[PDB]
Amino acid sequence: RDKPAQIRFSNISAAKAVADAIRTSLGPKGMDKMIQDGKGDVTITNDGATILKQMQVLHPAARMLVELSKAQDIEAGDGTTSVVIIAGSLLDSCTKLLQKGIHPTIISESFQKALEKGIEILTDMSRPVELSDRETLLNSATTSLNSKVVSQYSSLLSPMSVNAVMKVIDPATATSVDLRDIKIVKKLGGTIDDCELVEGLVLTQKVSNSGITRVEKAKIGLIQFCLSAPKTDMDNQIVVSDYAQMDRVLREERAYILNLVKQIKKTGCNVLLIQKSILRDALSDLALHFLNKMKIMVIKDIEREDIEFICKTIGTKPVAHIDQFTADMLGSAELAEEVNLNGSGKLLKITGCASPGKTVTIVVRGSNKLVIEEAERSIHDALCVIRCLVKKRALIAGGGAPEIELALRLTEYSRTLSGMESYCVRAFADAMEVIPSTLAENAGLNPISTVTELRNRHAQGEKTAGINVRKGGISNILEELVVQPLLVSVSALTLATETVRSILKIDDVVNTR
Amino acid sequence: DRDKPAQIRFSNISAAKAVADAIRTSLGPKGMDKMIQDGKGDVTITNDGATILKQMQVLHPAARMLVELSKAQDIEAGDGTTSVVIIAGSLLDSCTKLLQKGIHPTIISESFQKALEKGIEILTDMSRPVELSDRETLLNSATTSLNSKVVSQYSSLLSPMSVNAVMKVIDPATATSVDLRDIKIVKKLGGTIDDCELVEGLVLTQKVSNSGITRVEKAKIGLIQFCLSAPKTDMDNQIVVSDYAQMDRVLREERAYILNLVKQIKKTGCNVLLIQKSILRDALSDLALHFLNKMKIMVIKDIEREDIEFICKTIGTKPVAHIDQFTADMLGSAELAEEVNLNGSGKLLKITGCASPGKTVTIVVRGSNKLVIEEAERSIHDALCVIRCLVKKRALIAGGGAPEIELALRLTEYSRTLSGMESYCVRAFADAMEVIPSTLAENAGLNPISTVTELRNRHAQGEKTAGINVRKGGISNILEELVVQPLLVSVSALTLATETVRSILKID
Amino acid sequence: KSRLMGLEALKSHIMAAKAVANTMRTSLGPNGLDKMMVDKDGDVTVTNDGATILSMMDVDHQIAKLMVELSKSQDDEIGDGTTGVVVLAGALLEEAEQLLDRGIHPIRIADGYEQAARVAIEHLDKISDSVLVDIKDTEPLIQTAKTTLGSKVVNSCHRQMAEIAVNAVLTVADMERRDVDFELIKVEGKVGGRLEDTKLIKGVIVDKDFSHPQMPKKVEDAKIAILTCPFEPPKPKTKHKLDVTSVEDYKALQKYEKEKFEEMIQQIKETGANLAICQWGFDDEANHLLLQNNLPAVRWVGGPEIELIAIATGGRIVPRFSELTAEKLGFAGLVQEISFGTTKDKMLVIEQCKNSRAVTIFIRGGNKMIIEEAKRSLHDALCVIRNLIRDNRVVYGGGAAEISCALAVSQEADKCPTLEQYAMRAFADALEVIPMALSENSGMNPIQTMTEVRARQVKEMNPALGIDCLHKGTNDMKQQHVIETLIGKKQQISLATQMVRMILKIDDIRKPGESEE
Amino acid sequence: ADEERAETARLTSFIGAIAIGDLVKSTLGPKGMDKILLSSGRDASLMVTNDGATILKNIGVDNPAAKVLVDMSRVQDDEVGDGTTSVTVLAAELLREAESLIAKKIHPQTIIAGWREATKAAREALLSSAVDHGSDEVKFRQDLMNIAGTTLSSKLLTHHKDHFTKLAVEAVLRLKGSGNLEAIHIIKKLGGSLADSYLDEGFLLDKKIGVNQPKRIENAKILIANTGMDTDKIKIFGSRVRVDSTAKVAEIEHAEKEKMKEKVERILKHGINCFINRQLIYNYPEQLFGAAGVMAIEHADFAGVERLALVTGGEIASTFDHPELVKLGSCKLIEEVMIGEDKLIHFSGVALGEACTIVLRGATQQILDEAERSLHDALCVLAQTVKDSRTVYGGGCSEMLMAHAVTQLANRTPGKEAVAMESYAKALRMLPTIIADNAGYDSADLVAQLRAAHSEGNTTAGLDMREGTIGDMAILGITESFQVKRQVLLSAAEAAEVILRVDNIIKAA
Repeated sequence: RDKPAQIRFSNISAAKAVADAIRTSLGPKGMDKMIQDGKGDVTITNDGATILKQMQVLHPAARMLVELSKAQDIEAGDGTTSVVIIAGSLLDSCTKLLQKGIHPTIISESFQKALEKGIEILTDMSRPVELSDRETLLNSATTSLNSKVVSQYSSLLSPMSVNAVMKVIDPATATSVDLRDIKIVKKLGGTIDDCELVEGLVLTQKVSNSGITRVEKAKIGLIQFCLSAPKTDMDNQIVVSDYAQMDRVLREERAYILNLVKQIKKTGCNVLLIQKSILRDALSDLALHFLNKMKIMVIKDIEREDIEFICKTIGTKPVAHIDQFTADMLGSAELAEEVNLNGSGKLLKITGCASPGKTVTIVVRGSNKLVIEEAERSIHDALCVIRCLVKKRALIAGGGAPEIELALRLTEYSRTLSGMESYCVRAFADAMEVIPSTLAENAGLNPISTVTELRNRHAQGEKTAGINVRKGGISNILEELVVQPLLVSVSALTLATETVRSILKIDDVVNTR
Repeated sequence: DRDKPAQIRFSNISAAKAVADAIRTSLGPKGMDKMIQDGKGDVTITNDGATILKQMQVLHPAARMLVELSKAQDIEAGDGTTSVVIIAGSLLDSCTKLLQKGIHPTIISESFQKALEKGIEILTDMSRPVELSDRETLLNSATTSLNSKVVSQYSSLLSPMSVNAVMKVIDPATATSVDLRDIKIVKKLGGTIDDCELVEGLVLTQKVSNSGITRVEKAKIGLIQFCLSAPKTDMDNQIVVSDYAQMDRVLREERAYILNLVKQIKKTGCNVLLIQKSILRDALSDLALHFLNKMKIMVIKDIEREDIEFICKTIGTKPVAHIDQFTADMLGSAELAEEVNLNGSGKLLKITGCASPGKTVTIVVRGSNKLVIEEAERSIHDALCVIRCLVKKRALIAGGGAPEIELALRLTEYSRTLSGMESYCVRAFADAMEVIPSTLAENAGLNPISTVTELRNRHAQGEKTAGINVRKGGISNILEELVVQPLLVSVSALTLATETVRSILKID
Repeated sequence: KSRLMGLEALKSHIMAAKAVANTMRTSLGPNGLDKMMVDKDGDVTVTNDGATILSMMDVDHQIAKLMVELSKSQDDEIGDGTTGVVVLAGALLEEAEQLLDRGIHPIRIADGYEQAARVAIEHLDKISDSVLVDIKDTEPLIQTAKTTLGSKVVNSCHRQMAEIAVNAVLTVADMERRDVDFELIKVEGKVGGRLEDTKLIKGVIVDKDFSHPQMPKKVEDAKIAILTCPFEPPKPKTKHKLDVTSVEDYKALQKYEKEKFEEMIQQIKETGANLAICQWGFDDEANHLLLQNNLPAVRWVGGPEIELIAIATGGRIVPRFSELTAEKLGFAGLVQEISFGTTKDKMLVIEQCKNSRAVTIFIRGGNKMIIEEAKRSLHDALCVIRNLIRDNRVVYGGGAAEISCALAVSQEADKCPTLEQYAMRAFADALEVIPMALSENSGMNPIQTMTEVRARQVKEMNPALGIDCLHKGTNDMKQQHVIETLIGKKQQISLATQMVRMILKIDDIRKPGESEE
Repeated sequence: ADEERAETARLTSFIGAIAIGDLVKSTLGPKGMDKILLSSGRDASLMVTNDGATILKNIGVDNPAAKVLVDMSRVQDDEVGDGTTSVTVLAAELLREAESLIAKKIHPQTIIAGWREATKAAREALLSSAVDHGSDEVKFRQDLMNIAGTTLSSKLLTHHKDHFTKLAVEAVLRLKGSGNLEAIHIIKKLGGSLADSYLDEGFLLDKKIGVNQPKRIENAKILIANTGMDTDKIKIFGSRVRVDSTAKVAEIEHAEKEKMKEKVERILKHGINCFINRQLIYNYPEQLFGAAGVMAIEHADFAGVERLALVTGGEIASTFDHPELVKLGSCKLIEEVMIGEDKLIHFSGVALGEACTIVLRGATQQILDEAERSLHDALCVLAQTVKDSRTVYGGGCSEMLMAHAVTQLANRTPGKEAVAMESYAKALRMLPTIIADNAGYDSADLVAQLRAAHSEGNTTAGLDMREGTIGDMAILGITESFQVKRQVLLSAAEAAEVILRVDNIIKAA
């Protein structure tokens, strides 16, 4: 009817127009935003990646952009802004073809055929570095650090990343290594110098007082039980109606607990970690101070992350009430360390844990809350770049330079393909050339001239050279330290091809009532 | 589609009904006079239906059929000009109903002629013969019709004179048809109604000739439609002036010409000549006229185009529009030609006795004041029109509007027995009929629907019973007070009406 | 004041060209859909061809005005492909607009179009042959005859109209150089027969004057006496009455006409020739006498009409009755009188085998509509064979050549890159508009049919395999039998490119409001 | 000035065509609903017709596509006669069905190309629906009757229609073995009755001269000539005009007088009793003929004088180029009789007894003129039905049978051509639906029944719009010829395909 024609044209207009605004990426371009919200709050933003994940929209076509960034982070952890901008290119293709009289189902098909050919050509130009070899990993990690904010804490960070991923690794080029095994914890105190890689499992938690086990031998505690004591879960016949009577009930309650924590220690506990959700109050607030005395660690109202990691890696299973004695299904352990460092920080390290041959943890340290943040982003990207090699190896051009390069090789393959699909893909080759162009355009004034020029300089270099996108100048782009993993650009194409395709597929208005 | 003719046709019907509404209150002797404003800003007071439509109509296609319809009525009966509009608009009320129901226009048009054919049967059985060769029977039927007409004051004196003209033109028992193509209405200044008379020959207008002879017996009727002089130059005459000499040169041609023409007419033998105007013939010479009169030939000069065509049929004095065509065959035989200057001042040519095909009578109608002459001209017209209607159609039916209910009632019952998809059309048509006697009763003054309900019930039981009576205003027998109309005058109202309603339904 | 400046002015232009283009697009090939022009008197005409339709058309914009001139040059040499230059010129701009939106100037692309034209022609030359002789070009000319007839007046081949059409052009070619014009050949039409009644005239045809259909009709000799002087006394194109003032001078005037018939009849005879062409005339009685005396006149010959016969014969017209010698008369190879119409009077054919500079092919028609279409086919025929005579080449065209070139120009965008890259891309798709819009007008999808032929461009080159152009299930161009001249298609490529170069020239987008009046 | 792009052009074109199709769908056939003709641009007077042909000429149209419909309608009137309205309706119907195809995605050529193949199939079907009739004299009479009665009703005149049908069929019947109309004179003439009509077996000039000249010739000898008396056809015996005197005006008039008389003598020298002249006969030579013994007829017609020359066995003089040297014609008798209130000259004993004159007798001028035309369309039909003596079953019976033929084809096909076949069948079938409204009997029942017959194979039930039911056709007074129908099918299609093909309508107004 008229419902399918008008929806496709507007939804494509509406994502694409926002994608035009958004395309100011790489380097210093556009003008800052101080943002008066639709709820009246002052918000300040910088960085393309951080914005896209945060972005709060209600236009169904634009929501695709938000979530596209998140999938990219999970597979690559690189190219999070990149994947959105190139998706906006595919949208640019879709309008011009509707006018030509190529039907929407056909334009979907062509995206697959664009993907299949494109990624194969990415693998062709790529120089295949080894994913278990440290030297090439070390160069690649520098590339990602030096493109982020750091340029002097980069020195410390490159080698820690090659070591961290080495612990989790699996020899193959198949999909392995994750940030479900790479555990990332923050700690106030230490410095970027003192950041520590523990090959086992270390959990981030807060431990009461300072004066507790920092030595070897531990039985790691995963409990799901509340105490039995007077006015807890055991009978008392003393009913209070006075401050004095209140005092008695609490005294006998805390007293029995001082006995109880000895049976907890008999086990070998030097670590106990309490469940997230109570069954009354859990171990009482009195119990925690008594436990501290036995030399046994605490955390009530534990985060979600810890519960998942403990059970998986160390094989740690729930245990019976203490009056009934612990069931002993707890895993192996040998370290209960409360990490203090430059006067601050509370942490649990578990060393001599059982493992499935995975799971590393990096501790992220900084003497000030902003200084931790500065280590944290930079390391995240450096871990992830080496990661991408195990999942699928090799190095291609970085900054999104092979999507510009890919355009030349790809036009040729469309013409000789000589399908219905050829025209859709050829038109996408020309759209991938707009990405350094569009980026610059919005910032200033005088748009047209520079825009045409950047496409000439990259194209003419041929199938092996063009303009760099992290230094400028026509020079070899395939190895020169302007590289990124094969995984980053193939992943980006893949994700884009799926999300965009979906806009074409709908017909007629739809709105659940 | 046929949607857009559907929309056009309703608009046309509504305009035609509105114009027809004025005439329902102008109907019959008790009719309400209509003061009509022309596009000329003059108020015209009429109670005759036909002229209201003619003098100004709206610019819609059904309105035009109404002028046409009554124009057709005049030639056919000359009577029921008012009534014929009444039934037409009343039928178009009936049609909207049929259309909505889903009776297609083609059905309503054939059913409307079928219902006429069916209507005429019922009418005739009621009708009752009278003689058409007897003077007295035709006069009683004509007298009754005259009381009903607008004009009546002098119509008493004009009624026996109206029959006398018509009786002579009836020679076999079939009584021919009797048109006005044989009865001629001529007027003369001066005189009374008693002085009016039926001249055996024809009476012709004007009389130019004072050098001619004034009474010639055994005369030969000659007809001029050729010139008496050589053609125009700039005048009807060939002669013109712009130099003394110039007139002389034309005169040489003219002089020769005028003698051969005047002489040629005399050689063939004529003692009456019928000559037209100097704007209807391209040349005529005063000189040629002085000689033409002085040869002792009786001349009327100046007469109409209409008159010349009239004479040619009636008295068999056929065209002579050239020299070549004066031969004996064309000439008439007149017994007498005579000047009369009595019974009204001014001189007219009477030819009394004429050798004629058919038989042609002329009534010189006359009166004391100009308006008296015009009233009697109306009066013979009304009187003669009804006589001609009865000689065509021998049987006699009642007036008063009673036949109109009597047809309707029969036509409803018969339709139901017959049945069919067209049943609805013939039943609604019969109810169309019920409007006209009802509209008449209102003008006579009595509650109208109540009048026409009661006459229906009298017709159902008795048949030939009550009708609208002018004394009572209402329901009293028309058997005790004869109100008669000729059979053709009612046949005409119905058949013409149907045809008009047929065209409009068929019209896109 | 108002001002469309730079970019704005350029957008305006694009809107004019694509509307003109599209009317032409749905008129491409014999699968074409006809043009109806309605005038300012409401007189309806059915035509075809780019050149004619524009000329009638009241120009509404600047690019529209440019195209009319362009078309008329295509019409004169080639006589086909008039609508196809226009489609290509507007198309190429419709893409330039898309390049414009990306952020390429119209300046950059417009230079690389000239280069992209140069590479397209180069590719063209490889496609099909470039060597024929004039007793073997005839089989392509038969292929040209199928399509050209069968989209205009008839929907069928007519072998008679085609074969008459091709001879005429050859008669003039062998007189000079192997070159013919478009003023040395004409299609003159006169209504009386049917479209299949036709003649080959080797010189010209004039109406032959006869006073009555009871007078003698003869012809003799092989030579024409071209005169302006009398062959029987004048009456030189004005009214005359008789201005005698006695009976005596009337009787006198008749015997003087008798002697002058004899004396002119003999003077012409003696030199050689006995059919006379005289520019002047004489009344109906004197003419009737001369026809009876025998040796037929032609009387009442136009002032142009005499110039026409003279140019074709190559000789001269005498200014006088004194001066007559055989030299001073024109030279014909045959004079024979042929029945013009099929119920009308005879005409005079003057064929020439002496010299030819005007060879008319005489076409007869019924109505005014059916004759105008039929002559439209003829004109186009005269022109395609004009290309062959001068240099003999044909190409398979209809879709075959364009697509093959298109793929070629596409490939070089990616060999070269630099300035011309964008220009090459746009030029390669423009060429592909031509088979595409032909399928748009035609019964079958434009995308689908384009895709079909493109497959066979990778599988095999220099194809006799284009799209359908007889509305068939199969697709070839050997079995659809459309052939163009190689030069003819070549001339299109030049012209389309041209239009772009003209709009580029100055920078005067300044208007006082006068820019299309 | 304006360039109407292909789609925008389609709509104007369609709406043009359709506006016209409504007027002529209503006029259609013997019960068809009238039109009101409105004289535009000059006054606003009215006449009522039921003739589709007249709608177009009287009331013109400024729509370009609708102008094609007008050109088409002209062609029926002369060549075929009847079918002027019958074509115009089908052509509008074809376009109507076209509308849904242009919209869908489907190009104009697809629709065209498949209706050409469909026209060839429909024609084959017209031959099948065409059964031979009127090979023998008895059947031959019955055969002309049916077609001729059809024509009159559809172009108006249905009251006095039957009387004229008897004379018209008899006229064609005499010819035998040729479709002449070149001997069958048509004379429409004031006088007579609307009921009476006459066929003279001979030739009849309605021109008279009075009883003042001879008119009784036995063993007549005919000279056919074009002789001026004031027009001044050559063989001058007068003078040139010259001016030398102020009395010279007199000299001219005399000189004409010797001219008139010297020409009378040359005529006289043929040895004849009957002289016919197309031109004027002045008062002076008229009297000289009546004295010589020679009959004078002046103001003869260009059609009749020529046509007379063939039948009687004379030969025309051709502008008086034969003053004594042209062969005569001959008749047995020349009688003057009064038929109506008129004097006629009756040539009887005409050499080729093929010749007849049909004399139409009016008593309302409106009827007399409309009657001449409608009867001429009918005689065009009659003479083509000589060349092939066969009928098709009219009434809607053929239209369904062509529609159905094309429906079975449509089914077979799955290509580009197949599309339009569905459209074409529907178009043909949509004509009886119009005939059904004209009957005044609902379309859906009748047309569906009719449809059913023809699938099974039957042409011996048609639509009786004169009973409002589905009825027999067995060559009744409501069948149509093959002759009319072949041309009507061909033109409707041909017109529609030209309207489709024109979508580059440039209007410069």
